[PDB]
Parts: sequence; structure tokens; C-alpha cells
Amino acid sequence: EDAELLVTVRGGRLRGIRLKTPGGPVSAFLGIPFAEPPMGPRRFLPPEPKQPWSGVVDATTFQSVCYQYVDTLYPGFEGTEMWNPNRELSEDCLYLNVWTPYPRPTSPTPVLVWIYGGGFYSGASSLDVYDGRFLVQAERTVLVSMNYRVGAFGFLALPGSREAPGNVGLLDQRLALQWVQENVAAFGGDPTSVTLFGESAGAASVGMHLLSPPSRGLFHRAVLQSGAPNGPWATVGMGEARRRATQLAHLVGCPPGGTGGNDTELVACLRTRPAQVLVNHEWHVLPQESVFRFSFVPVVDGDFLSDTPEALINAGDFHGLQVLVGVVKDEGSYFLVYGAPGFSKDNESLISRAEFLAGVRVGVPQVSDLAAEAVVLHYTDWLHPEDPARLREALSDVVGDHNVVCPVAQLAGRLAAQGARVYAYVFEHRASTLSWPLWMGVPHGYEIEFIFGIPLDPSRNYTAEEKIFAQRLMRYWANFARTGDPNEPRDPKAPQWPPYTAGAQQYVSLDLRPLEVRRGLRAQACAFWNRFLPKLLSAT
Amino acid sequence: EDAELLVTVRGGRLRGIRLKTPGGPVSAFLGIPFAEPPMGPRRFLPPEPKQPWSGVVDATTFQSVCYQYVDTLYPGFEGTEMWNPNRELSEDCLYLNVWTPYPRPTSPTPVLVWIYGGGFYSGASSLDVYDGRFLVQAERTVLVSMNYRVGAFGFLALPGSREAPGNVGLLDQRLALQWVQENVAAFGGDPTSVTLFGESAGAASVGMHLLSPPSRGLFHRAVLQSGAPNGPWATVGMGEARRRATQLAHLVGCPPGGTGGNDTELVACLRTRPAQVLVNHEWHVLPQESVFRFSFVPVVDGDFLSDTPEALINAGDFHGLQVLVGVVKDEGSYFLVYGAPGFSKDNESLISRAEFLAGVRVGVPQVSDLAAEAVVLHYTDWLHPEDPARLREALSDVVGDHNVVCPVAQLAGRLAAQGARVYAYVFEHRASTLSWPLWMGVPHGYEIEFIFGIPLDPSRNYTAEEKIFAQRLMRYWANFARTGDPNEPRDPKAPQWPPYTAGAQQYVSLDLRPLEVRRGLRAQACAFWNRFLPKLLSAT
Ligand SMILES: COc1cc2c(cc1OC)C(=O)[C@H](CC1CCN(Cc3ccccc3)CC1)C2
Ligand SMILES: COc1cc2c(cc1OC)C(=O)[C@H](CC1CCN(Cc3ccccc3)CC1)C2
Repeated sequence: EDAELLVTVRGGRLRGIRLKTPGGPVSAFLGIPFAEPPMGPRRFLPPEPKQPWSGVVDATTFQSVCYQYVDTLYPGFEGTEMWNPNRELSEDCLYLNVWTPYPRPTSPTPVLVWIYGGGFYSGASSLDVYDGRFLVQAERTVLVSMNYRVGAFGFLALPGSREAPGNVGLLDQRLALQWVQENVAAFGGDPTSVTLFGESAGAASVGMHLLSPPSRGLFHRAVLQSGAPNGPWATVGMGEARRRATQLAHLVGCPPGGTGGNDTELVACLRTRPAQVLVNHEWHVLPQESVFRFSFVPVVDGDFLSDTPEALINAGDFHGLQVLVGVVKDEGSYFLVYGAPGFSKDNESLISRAEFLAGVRVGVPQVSDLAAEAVVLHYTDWLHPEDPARLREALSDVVGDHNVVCPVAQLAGRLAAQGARVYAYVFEHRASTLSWPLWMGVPHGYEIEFIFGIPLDPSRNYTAEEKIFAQRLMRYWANFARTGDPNEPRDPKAPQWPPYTAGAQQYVSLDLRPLEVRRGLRAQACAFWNRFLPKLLSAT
Repeated sequence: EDAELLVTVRGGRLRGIRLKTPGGPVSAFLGIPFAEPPMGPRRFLPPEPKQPWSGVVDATTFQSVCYQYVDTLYPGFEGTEMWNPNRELSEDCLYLNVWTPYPRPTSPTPVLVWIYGGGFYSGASSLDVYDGRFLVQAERTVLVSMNYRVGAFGFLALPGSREAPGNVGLLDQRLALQWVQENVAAFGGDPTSVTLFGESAGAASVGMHLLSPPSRGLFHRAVLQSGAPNGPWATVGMGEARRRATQLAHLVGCPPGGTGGNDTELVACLRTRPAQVLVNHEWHVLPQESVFRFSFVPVVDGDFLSDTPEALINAGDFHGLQVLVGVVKDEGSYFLVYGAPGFSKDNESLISRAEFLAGVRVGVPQVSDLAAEAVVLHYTDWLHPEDPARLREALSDVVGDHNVVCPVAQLAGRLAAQGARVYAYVFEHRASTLSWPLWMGVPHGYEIEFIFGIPLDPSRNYTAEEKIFAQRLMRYWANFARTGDPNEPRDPKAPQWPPYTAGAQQYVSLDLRPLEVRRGLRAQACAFWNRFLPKLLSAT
């Protein structure tokens, strides 16, 4: 047995496993318990630290996926099922994973901490596209990723109550960050150089950790890929969170008619229900027909988030913080097949004008008829207001700008103007092996496999250019993790990545071509979402 | 003795004058009375036909300019003085002019009828840039132009009353069209081929003759240069027209202190005032601070205009009609020096952001704060929201699109989609002799001198290519007058001018270069003005 596959942490001993990459081995410690199993009376409660254990915990394989909805839109399709759970579901899921180089670093090494996305209702650290063996081998970094409770188990909230306070899934991530502080040195990791990175709901989580003081001390840099805490989907109000939790209780027979009412009797009834029963009614508590809206998300309650993310972003001091943010080329196209009329992954989705006007209401729920008119005005090409291909790309722009691109640009500009050093990108390469239709372009989430170096997997059919491209991206992310600057610390030959500033708004395009600098993250479109539309909603 | 300078019309005999051009002489009959002098009790009343006369009326020189405000913004400046009256002011001003080729045409020849602009408060057929000798010589058509009452004398209105019904200036133009029908044959002109063309308020007048049945029978084609009857400045409501007329009465002491003020006593008191006194208070009755707004304009009374121009445009059947419409490249820049803060013709007018925001309220008066926010949203470059040059061009676009380009675009599309054959242009040549500053671009009204072939004047310093350019334009205008199609009926080699359609929205650019076809008359900007902004004001 190799001695480096045995490690002692504060709770006991672990045995890891050695993973192969074409460039060399990596030591992995998969399935480390960092919290007590949040089961029975602990359902909906904040996590408690894992009590110390005797013997050697086996850390050679991923642990269970947290209970979550399983996507059935295209059964058997690679594009959807690559995100579905690949381990059995269980409420016993609070486990984390540590990848470390071989040989183990003798000097403290910067640490990357991955937070998976999935709309706060799904996701797992065990997904194949989150395999950290290639990023750790190529860049000699320590990589950590945790599981956190999603859906009702992580974010059902009766605000104010002690039995279901909400945001416990965010607290799971924090506890994992506290664990990295106390234990990552045992793997050769530097707890003074901890960079967070996450995609979609993981990116929003990273943002919410920036805005929560108890979390802000546990890390030093942030990477937000295609997501932001200020998004219209990433938070809900106290009243709406209470209404969703009460309706979920009703759908599963809580409280038993008609005995019950207060929050204590409601959560107690919810705690007796099998986990699969709660999952089976999760989507039915959404208030309207929509896409890119999720039932149980972080709640703005005054505790984890003392104010709304937008308020904390505006009032925040971010001096001494380095941030990397970005988006993919087609943020919205993915979501249209989940409810927008006329869309299908198996045809060209050449929608009609009427289907476009209906899709706007699904893509922008809970706006006045007048607000929808402004959206139609801004996203119609009035030289070709009936062209199906342009309408398809326009509805994609509507959903992507409203949910991802403009919340990210709002955040990136506020951070740079308030002390943070910001770098911005737009990912523009469509994977050659992508199974989604060509009209979706570079869809939401399909930069992750390049960040994690998946093209290096010899059992995959990526092109030679994509392997070089993945290595360049891993260098950018690692350089940012080590130094706070994605640019090569001294290489002047490679094109340079300028910081993002509220004035110049410079960002780079990430594709097979060398870096190219551009200005403005859809500046015209995002002025509509960030500046005008709120003023329109005020005066109804 | 040239006998062709002698003509008999229905009212008597006339003696014209021969005008010289570099290409040959032209016979001109300037100052033909077509109405009784609208003086004394006739002030504010519809015109009456000129009673027949004995002897030979001298028609060798232009008659008096109708009483009007004289522009004093830049005293002594060519750019402003070229529009001021160049003959004595008088209420005895209802005279028209006829140019005809030499030798007189023996066959009935198509007739161009010019209607001058000037915001319905100014203008005169005697202005040097309306000299018809070059258009008539080069293209062998008959040209007619009339004087019509402007300001209070043409458009003061107490709706309902008989003493000041309004729109009498439009009736003056109609009477001149009736005169052309009854008399233009005596000059070699074909009353079955009459093309109206006008600029600015003249273009708005031409449009209102399309929408008035009694006038619609007196002509066969329309040309609307930089103006439309549906503009926000071209008409006024009954209630507002009554308020303006009543305030004018108050400012000139009408009615006297302690006197009833029904419409009869008010107009009677107004008729006793010297004409210059009414002029001296004309601008004081505008309801708020503005540019491109005029005190006395056509009123939507139910008589001359049975409904609003917009309503009549939408419900109208225009089969059998050919229209030529167009705009200059920089419609708005001219007006900014008449009230927009920070603007001056003698500097670069590099306005600040605050001046831009103030200018929007002056350029778009009578809109809510939310409407102004939408205007700022649509016209700000949010990548350079403080750049003075871009803000200067943006406010020019605001004023020009709101007042000219979008009313013209809406009209052109409704005409083409409802039976009319339509041709559209954008005039993009800045005269080499233009005295206005370079930042104004191609300002409002500076295509007229090219349409009338003024570059051919030997006493002017136009370039050789501007002389050739002027000849192309006169050919386009005359071909449209003859056939209804500006394209050369012979030459297939010359670039073709496609009709404007509500779908393809094709137009051509007019400059020193050959014709270039483009699509959309600022389609994105005009969707804001024509589609969204009305919905925004309805919801207040
Ligand atoms: C079952 O009902 C619904 C299911 C979904 C929606 C709405 C629904 O009801 C209307 C959505 O809007 C979802 C669309 C996302 C699902 C996950 N993928 C993949 C992905 C996962 C993690 C990171 C990045 C991409 C992207 C689109 C799912
Ligand atoms: C004295 O008060 C005012 C005077 C004017 C305005 C506002 C005023 O008060 C705010 C305007 O908006 C006017 C601007 C026009 C004046 C004449 N020219 C020239 C022209 C004449 C005829 C056809 C084409 C061009 C174009 C702009 C004048």
C-alpha cells in the first residue's frame, strides 16, 4: 500500500485512492464525512460537525447523492442524464472530496473548492464532469468539493421558526469550508489561499458566501461561472418561501386534516414523510408556468443574508478581493426546451411570432403586461419581426440575459467599482462532442468539462485542439487561484487578460483562438434589465 | 417683344418675366393673386377666390411675405437669414408663382407644386432656395408655388366658432390647388398630372391634403421631404388650440378689462390688433419649454381633418397613389441650438450627461418622467454614457426620430401596405457651402437647395460634382412627377431605386455616390416611438 493514500484528519483516519491521468497519478479522498447525517429530527436543520470516528474511514469512492428530483425530459439522452444522480439517493449525503497531487505537496499549495450548481434542487460532487483528477495533475493544486442539501431538504423555509430556518444547504457548504480550514493542510493544502469556484447555482452560492460575513473569512478568492446571487432565481422572499413550504406540506397531507397549523406541527409532519414523497411534489409549488425558476432556493431572512443580495452588493466593501466571473455564449437556449412553447431538442425550434410572445411570459414570469411589452420591444428585430430563427435566438437572449448575463454584469461592475479586482470572460467554444442540438449554441453549463480538463480523458473523443484548449483554461483558473491573476505570471508572449472595470468593462473570449478583448457584457440589453425595468415595475 | 411672357387666366391677363439659367431661359409668372386679400374682417377666415381684374397684372416679381415671426437667433448669419422673409410683410400675401419652360410646352406637361415649410409659423415662396428656374429648365416641367397664411393668421383656432375656425392656411393651399386645376393649362401644364412636394411643415401639409377628401381630388402624387402630418408638432387638439388662442388674446389685451369673452368678442378684438402685435406674442403661448413645437398649427377639428392624421392614415385606402418620402441624415441637430442646454453653433456643443438629461425633456416635452427614462434608456450608449460627442449625436437622434424620421417611417409603411406605391430616401450629402457647423451633419432642410438645382447658379461656389448631383436629384423628382417612378425609364445601367414596402422597408441613400439600397428607416428606434411609447403613456 502507498503511504500517501493514508491521511489523518481531526476526526480520524482515512484511506484514499490513486487515480490515473495520462500525465501522472493523483491521490483522491472521496466521501469524507464532514457533518452528522441530517436525518430524522435533523431534517431541515443546520448541519452539525461530524463527530470523530475510530478506525479508518474508507475514502475510495463517492458517497450518496442528496435527495433530489431526477430529470426525465429526454430519457436515455446523454445531455440530460449527465447531470442526474450517479450514486444512490440518501439524506445521508454530507460528504466531501479532496484531490491532491502525487507526490503530495510538501509546501502549502493553493486550494480550489468546487460548489456544483443545479438550481439549488439537484447536483452532486460525484458527477463525471466534476472529476478533479485532470485539474489537480496538470496544475499541482489541491481541489475540494462537497455535497450540500438541495431542494426542500436544503432550502425549505418557514422564516423565523427554529424547526425549518432555511438556507441549511448554504450552511452545509460553509461547514465544508470550515472543514477545509481545519484539515486541508493534512493534504498539502494552504488554508490561507482558498479559491471558491462554482457554476450556475454554485456560482450563486459563491456570491452568497462573499455576502455573508461568517463565510467571508473562510476563503480569499471567488470564481462565479454563469451565475450570481442577485439573479431573479437565486433567492425568494420570506412570504413566498413560507407559501411554498405550506403548499408542499398540503400536497403531502400536512397537517393531518385538520389538526395542526403552527410551524412546529407543520415541520414535524414533514419530518415523518419519506424523502421521495417530498421530492415528488417539489415542482408543484412554483407559482406560475416558468423556466429557470426553482421551488426551494436561499431565502432572504436576515440571518445568512442580512439583506437582499443586491443590497449587500451595493453597500459592500470588496477591497482585497479578487474575482473571476463569466458566462457562456448562449446562456438561455438550454432552458427553452423545459416549457417555452414550440421548442424541441429534436427539431430546429423555428418558433412562430405567437410562440415567441407566449415564451416571453414563461421566460419572464410575474411581470406586468406592460413589462412584457418592453421585453418584446427590446428583443424583437423590427426589420424581421417574424423570422423564426431570429425569434428563437431572441427568446434565448431574453432568458439568458434576464437570469445570468445581466445579473453577472451587475455584480462584476459593482465589485470592480467597490474595491474588488475583477476578471471577466465569455466562453464561446462549443464542445465537439456536445449532444444537444446545434441551434442551442454554447449552452448553460458546457464550459465545466473544459475547466476540469475532461478532454484529457483518453476514453473520450475530444479533438487535439480541445485538449490544448482545456489545458490553457486550467492554467487560467489555477493562476487565478495561486496569484489572483489569470495571466501567466511572467509570460509576455501570450495575449493578456485585462481586468474588468465598471468603466471600460473589458472581458476576454475563451475559445480555440487566442484571447481577444471585448467591451461590455451586453451593455445595451443589461441596461434594460438592470436600469429601466425596475423603474417600470415601480410605477405599475 | 416676347409674347410668351403674356398669359390670360380666368381672372385676367398677366405679364411674366424671363429668367436666365446656364442652360437656357425660363418664363416666370411671379405674384399671381389667387385669393382676395384676407384682411380686416377676413382675418382668421377661409380664403375667397380672387375676383377678376381689368388690365394686365404685373407678375414680374414676388409679392409680399405673409406676416410671420423673424428669426433673430444668429443675426447676420447666412444659415438663419436664408429662411427669413425677403419681401415686405403684409396680410395681403395670397399670391402664387408659376415657372414654365421656354419655349412654352405645346403638349400638356406634368406640374410640380411646391409647399414651403417653416413650422406653420413662417416661410415664403420667394426664398432664394425655392427658385424654380433650374428645375424647370433642366426637366421641362411646370412648377407652381404658393404663399399661405402662417402663424395665428393661418392657424389660430377657436374650434366650433365661425370667426376663427382654424386651418385657413391649409385652405389657402387648397385654393391654390383649385387655381392650378383651373389655370395651369394656360402655361402648358397638365392638370391631370399634378405632383405636390413640400418640406417639413410643407411635407406635413402635403400629407394632410392626402387625408382631406376635398383636396385629394386636386392632385395625383405626393412628395413628403422631412415631414409628415402625423408628427407630434404638425397638429394640435381642440382644447389646446383654444387655450393658445385665448392666451394670445390675453397677451394683446383681449378682451378689454371687464368684457365678456365668447368667441365672437374675442376674435373681433383680435381683428383690431395690428398684425405685428399678434406676432410679437406668438411664442409665449407654447405650454412648456421645448424645441420643434409651434404655437399655431393645423387643428383636428372634424372639418378639414375629420379625424387625427394617425387615425386617417390607418383607415385610409391609398390605391392608385404614388408617394415619395424621405429624410435628411441629421434631422434633429438643427433644433438643438434653439433651446437644448449646452448647445451652440459656435462651439462643438460637447454637452455633459446632465445637459443631455435636461435636453431630453426639452426635446420630448409633455411626457411623464417614466417616458423620459425610457427615452434615456434607448438613446444612451451604456458603454460610453458620459461621452459628450455621443450624447450630442444622441440628443439629435432623439429630436429627429421623435419629430421626423419615425412619423415619416410610420406613414410610409402604412401607405405602402394599404395600396400606395412608395419610394423612400435618406439624403446624406452635406453641402460644401453649408454655413452651419460640422457637428450638425446634414441638417433639417439642407436637401432643398439640391432638389431645386441651386448648385447650377453661376454666382455660387458649389463643386462640379454637386452640380452633377443636383441634376440627378431633379431627374429623380421629375421622373416621379411624370411617371410616378423616380427610376430612369430608359437607362438600365443606372442603379435602381426599389419601392418601399412595409416588410422589406427598402430605401436609397442620396449622395455623390451611386444609389445604395438599405433596409429600415431606423426600425429599432422607431419601434420605440411608434409601438412602445404609446403603450407606456396609456398606463401612465
Ligand atoms: C421538472 O420541471 C422542470 C424542470 C426544469 C426546469 C423547469 C421545470 O418546470 C418548469 C428548468 O428550468 C430546468 C432546466 C435546467 C436543468 C439542468 N440543466 C442542466 C445543468 C445542471 C447543472 C448545471 C448546469 C446545467 C440545465 C437546465 C429543469
Ligand atoms: C424663437 O423661439 C423659437 C424659435 C424656433 C424654435 C423654438 C423656439 O422657442 C423654443 C424652433 O424649434 C425653431 C427651429 C427651426 C427654425 C427654422 N429652421 C430653418 C428651416 C426653415 C424651414 C424649413 C426647414 C428649415 C429650422 C429649425 C425655431
